[PDB]
Amino acid sequence: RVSSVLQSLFEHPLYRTVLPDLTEEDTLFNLSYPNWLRFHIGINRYELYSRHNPVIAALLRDLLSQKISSVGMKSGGTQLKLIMSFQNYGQALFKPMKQTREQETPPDFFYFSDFERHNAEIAAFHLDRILDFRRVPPVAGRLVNMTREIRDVTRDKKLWRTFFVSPANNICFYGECSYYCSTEHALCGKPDQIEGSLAAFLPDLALAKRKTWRNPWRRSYHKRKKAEWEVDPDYCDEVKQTPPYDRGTRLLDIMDMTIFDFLMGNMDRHHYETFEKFGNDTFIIHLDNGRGFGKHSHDEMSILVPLTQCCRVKRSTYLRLQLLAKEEYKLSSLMEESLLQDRLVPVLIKPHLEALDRRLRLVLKVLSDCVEKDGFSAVVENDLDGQPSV
Amino acid sequence: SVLQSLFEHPLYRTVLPDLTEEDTLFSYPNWLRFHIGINRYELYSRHNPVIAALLRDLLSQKISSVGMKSGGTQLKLIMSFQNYGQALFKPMKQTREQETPPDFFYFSDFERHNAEIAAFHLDRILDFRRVPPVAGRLVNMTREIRDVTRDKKLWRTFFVSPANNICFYGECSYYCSTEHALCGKPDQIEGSLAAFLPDLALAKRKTWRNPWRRSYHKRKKAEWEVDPDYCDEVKQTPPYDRGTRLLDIMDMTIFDFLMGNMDRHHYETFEKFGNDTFIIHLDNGRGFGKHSHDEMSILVPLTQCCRVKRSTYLRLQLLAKEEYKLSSLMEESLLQDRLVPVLIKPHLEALDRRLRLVLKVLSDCVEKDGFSAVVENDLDGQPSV
Repeated sequence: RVSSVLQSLFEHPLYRTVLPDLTEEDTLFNLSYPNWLRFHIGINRYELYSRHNPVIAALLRDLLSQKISSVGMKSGGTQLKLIMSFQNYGQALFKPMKQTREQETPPDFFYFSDFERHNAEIAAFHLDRILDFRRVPPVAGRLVNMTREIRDVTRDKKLWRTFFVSPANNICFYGECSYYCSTEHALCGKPDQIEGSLAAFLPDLALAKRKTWRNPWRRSYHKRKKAEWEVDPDYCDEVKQTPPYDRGTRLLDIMDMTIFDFLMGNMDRHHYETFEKFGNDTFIIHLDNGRGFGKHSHDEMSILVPLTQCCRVKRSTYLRLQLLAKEEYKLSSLMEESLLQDRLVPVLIKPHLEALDRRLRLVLKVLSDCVEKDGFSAVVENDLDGQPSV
Repeated sequence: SVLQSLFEHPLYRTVLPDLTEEDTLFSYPNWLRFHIGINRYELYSRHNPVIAALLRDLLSQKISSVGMKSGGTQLKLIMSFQNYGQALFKPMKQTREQETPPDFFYFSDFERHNAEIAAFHLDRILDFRRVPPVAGRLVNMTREIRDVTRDKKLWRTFFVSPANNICFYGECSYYCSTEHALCGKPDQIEGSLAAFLPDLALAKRKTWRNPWRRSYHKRKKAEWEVDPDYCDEVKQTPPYDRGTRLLDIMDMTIFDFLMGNMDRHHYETFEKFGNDTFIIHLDNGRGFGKHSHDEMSILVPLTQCCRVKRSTYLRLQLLAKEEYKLSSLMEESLLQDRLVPVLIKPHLEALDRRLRLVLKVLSDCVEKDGFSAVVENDLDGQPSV
């Protein structure tokens, strides 16, 4: 028996935050179901699943071992991403292994040429859960027999067409997308298991409209052309006076996400989604994290710029960030503790967990330098009145 | 409302680059707010309530002066309004049930106002935003045409037909005679007010020849009509191997094929921006003349060049799904003009049938040059699907 670094964290009062009382709204759905459906009705205005909730732990197990019954290909997608639909009518999104565990993105790669890797999708779910955001839909890693579980169970002529046997006698496939869907970029098992991330599926858009927002620090997905925030140091004085960003719980929720993204090095956060039925006053669904954890010896400061320009965070997430730096807690050991509960262990190589620590204290220094320029209270909003003390 | 569902889909939430001091061409009047909103990439915005309100001005603003556009194929009038902004007026030359005869050449075809209107909505549904706004309008040809002109050459052509109806024909070339007059029943004619682009004094326009321009003569075929490898060389000639230009011609040539408009002999740009802007899809009046015939000659630019934008390809596929699809989305927005029905039902169904031919021309072309070689990617950094 061993002591859990993760057990100490979830006992701490900064992780015993209670939500407001939920009315008839704030629920998305009126109301022994499958675990994927119990996850859907558990979605409310503030979070995506809530703390603990043994459904999420058991829903991650369903993604691991439920029989894959049908597979289809998201046509016209960003890169190759598959849709797995299971025996219990719930489905999931599948991103296969594109890069090895030791690899880093080349330095000369643009953010829009980067590979999407299953390690980030998985690890982002755990990192977000450890920061008590609870905004990433649950995702479990899975080894898939790419013959019986991908090719032989699809009636999609375009995904089936790309399966071949390489001169190495391995089974390969690549589908038909835009980035890295060619014979020279095929995905080959050794010889017939490929590995990938099964991301639980958010409720069908028929019964849960989702507003898609532009985020104001969206990069100029062009070379030789900088974006507005890249030239104007007072860019956020103007964004906090623009509609949806002067009323929340919104600039502060973007500061949560933009600290999330910096910790992983994910600079491809050009949009964020909301649940619409709740309005301009709900949380940000942290989706599409596939671009993180590509570089571990490099910290991308561009992502933090929203924080240096806007200069305000939530108090809840500020003290947790400070707690995630204390040696008795701290991202690194708190992350491989959870990340060991996936089948794909190690889902993050040891230098990437080490990079979480270094990037974290850069966030604390950007807040300390920024709290030492606008003063407290102007920088740190207070969402802890009526919450466990410290 | 099927049109409500379309503009919620992410393929219609494309965002622009940040606009610099350039990329801009420049309680105002609505036509002037339309001018200053013209930028490098588009001509308006997906509301932008100015555009919708500019069509109401074209419908019901008081006509203050009318002039005659000299030397045209047919009659076109210049209506200038109470607020000094003007528009181009094309009167009704064809009824709704008529089709262009089969023995007609593309260069003998009439311009009909219903096509000018429907082309604007079709273009807005393809998220192009390249056609100047146009609204349909019934004009009392006494109070709003004859009695408010100081061009005696236009006023002189008003007469009374043996049927006690009010007629006029103007003075152009070849279809401006007593036998081609436009007669109300008894004094309303109906026509299309096409909004006017900014004056060329303060907004120069370069006009380009397109390489698939037909040889506007009988017997003589054009260059691209004999060489199936015509575009192997056209993508190596100056202006067409740098854009966003070949890609913009494929946008325009898919636009034109959908309407059957085979009279696209030239296209204009705004110059102030250079070789790197959008193509203003102007004067689309030759489309929607035939609904029982799909003119494949228009598509040859697509089979020869074999490349589209991914932006417009995915929308083309979307406009084919039964939950969206051109037909119902077109009569919905064509129901918001005064001239209802501006498109007869067989013409809207042909919009669907012609679409599935374009989607077939790309799939046959995407499985022979492959993705990436055929479909350029401009959706990096745009909303996911």
